[PDB]
Amino acid sequence: DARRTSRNVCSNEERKRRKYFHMLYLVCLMVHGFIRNEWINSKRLSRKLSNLVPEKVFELLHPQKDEELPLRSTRKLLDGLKKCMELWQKHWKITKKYDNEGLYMRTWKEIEMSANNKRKFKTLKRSDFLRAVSKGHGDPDISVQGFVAMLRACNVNARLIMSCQPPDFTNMKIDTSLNGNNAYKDMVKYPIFWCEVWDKFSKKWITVDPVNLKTIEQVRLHSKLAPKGVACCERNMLRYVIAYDRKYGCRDVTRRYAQWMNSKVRKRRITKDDFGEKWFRKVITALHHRKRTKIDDYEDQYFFQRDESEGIPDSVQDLKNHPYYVLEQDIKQTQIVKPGCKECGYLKVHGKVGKVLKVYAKRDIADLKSARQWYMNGRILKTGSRCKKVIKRTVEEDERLYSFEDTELYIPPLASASGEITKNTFGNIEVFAPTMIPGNCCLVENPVAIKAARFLGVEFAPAVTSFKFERGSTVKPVLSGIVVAKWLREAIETAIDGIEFI
Amino acid sequence: GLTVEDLLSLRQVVSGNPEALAPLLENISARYPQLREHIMANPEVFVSMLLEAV
DNA sequence: TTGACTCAACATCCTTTGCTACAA
DNA sequence: ATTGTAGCTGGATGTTGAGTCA
Repeated sequence: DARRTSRNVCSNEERKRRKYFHMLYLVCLMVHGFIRNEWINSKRLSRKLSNLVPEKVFELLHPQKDEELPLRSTRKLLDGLKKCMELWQKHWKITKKYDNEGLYMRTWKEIEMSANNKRKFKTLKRSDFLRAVSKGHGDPDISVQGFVAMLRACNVNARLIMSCQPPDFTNMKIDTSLNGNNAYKDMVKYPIFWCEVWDKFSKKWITVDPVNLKTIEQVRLHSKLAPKGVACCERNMLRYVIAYDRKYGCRDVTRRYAQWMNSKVRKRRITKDDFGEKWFRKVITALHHRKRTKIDDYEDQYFFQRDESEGIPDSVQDLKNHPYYVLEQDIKQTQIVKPGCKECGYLKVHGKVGKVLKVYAKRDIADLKSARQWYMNGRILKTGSRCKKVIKRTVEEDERLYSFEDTELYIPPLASASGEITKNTFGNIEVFAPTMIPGNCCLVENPVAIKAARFLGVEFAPAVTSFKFERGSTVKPVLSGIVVAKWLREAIETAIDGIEFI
Repeated sequence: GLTVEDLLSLRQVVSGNPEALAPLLENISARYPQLREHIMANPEVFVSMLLEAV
């Protein structure tokens, strides 16, 4: 209807489909960067590109170590890199426009209709790439890739950098139209691929774009390569800047290029929740084919500091779900400020003169749970524990809340000689945590473990492992299996396996 | 758990024609319902697959 | 050209072991 | 036939985009 498009919010089904498609697409792009990084290492190619760099210039790329003042060496490195940029302009004799948005971000609408029309595709094999780089023919992406290849030929530690642009799974719109005005010029304003070079003298990665922006920079807080402006970020949303090195390393290097990694960028990454964090780590590990170096340590120290100095964000939206900070007003009803702590900063609220909000570090916020809630985590309360907060409930009711320190690990009683378990009022044992299994016992989870145990006539207890919440008006216990004594495990497992004969 | 034909295309697009991802990925995932669940739980497996047969 | 609002329509989290009426 | 079962969770809190305003 009209109210559907007025909303401009897609279904929940679409949300999930976009999230999955985002991942799939990301993985493919990251794998593409891995493979392309191999090609760049090509031996047949490097012997050819080496000859583009005069001896005089080669020396500048490998300056003498300067004791008194290492800066002078950095200076000489940068000068070498500059001359390399210059003669690369000379080498690359024909530049092509991107035929269709290159590797910039596509819209969902574009992706939906891409399946619609079968387009002709000129295949690019590994050899074609090499031939194109040596002859100096191709779009801007192929150009920088060629450039990284030249630097490596000169035995400099040059990374290929890829800014991955999967479609934005945060974009929940139905209609995902773009402004056509100066569409191309804005799209190519910042590059997708560039280069980074290690400086052993100052111990930092130097940023190099010899193709698009034609600069060399030593990034502290600001980078000329991070896209800026609403227009530009419609085809270039910086969230996964990946570095590939000579020795087949793969590092997420976004921290360098995002001024607001923790507040803005984080929100737009698959990494924004615990599952996606682990998921992304899995992709990286899969592309990271080398051992850790001292260089990794230096870059991590750089990243650790960039994290320390981003600080509190300027705006309320950017503090929604931040990994380090919370607004006073966003502290959950079930949380308290740790004794002796206060705000760690303030936020000027845009729109109201002198209006200010108190900002807390999350390390100073404590999570509380009720007695029942702790039991669901296999915990009971200590003797003479006092509750830290009291809160309302449902059909009200005053539930008391306790801190982790007021709690103890629940240890259940052992099974008897005959294998008898002590069970609750319904004749079952509650097992919400490994901890909740008796020491001389084991948990066997199987749709037929009960039928089995009854058939052997042995001593057991049905295991309530969780609760299914359902329609009607009624909660239900999930009896997902069995707790038996340890010495009866294989008997049980044999019967289960032979359930059809019972 | 793909065919010979699709795995060939996928590797070729990923390696030398990533501009052609969108329709290929649109097509493939519509014909392989399981893939969704595979990528989500086992992305590394998928990765090494693509890195193979070269 | 900005971000903090409000609005409204969903989505997601937290709940954590029934009750009544009636056909056979 | 005095048992077997069809039918009757939400309520507080968070996320999303449009729109308006200063």
